[PDB]
Amino acid sequence: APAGLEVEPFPIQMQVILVGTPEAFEGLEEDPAFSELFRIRAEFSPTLP
Amino acid sequence: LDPAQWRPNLLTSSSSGTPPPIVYEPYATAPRLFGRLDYLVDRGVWSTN
Repeated sequence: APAGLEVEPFPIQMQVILVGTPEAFEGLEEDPAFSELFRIRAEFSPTLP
Repeated sequence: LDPAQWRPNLLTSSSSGTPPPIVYEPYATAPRLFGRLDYLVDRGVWSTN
């Protein structure tokens, strides 16, 4: 494309509920920005009583 | 004489001075820091001004 569009920043009103297998987050928790953004770890117990 | 090639290109304007221009640029890539030089296509010919 010769010339794009300068899209302005947008305040985000959504909330992101990621879903992932724990080793998929083992490679994604290295960022301190991940800890700052996603603060609620909803972890599913692999075994029920 | 090309009208596009001789025109002062507005970059910004200061209706202010309190506060001073505070430009937080977290995505400091070269196009986002120094600006873009977009082109116009004239029959497959790249042109700029």
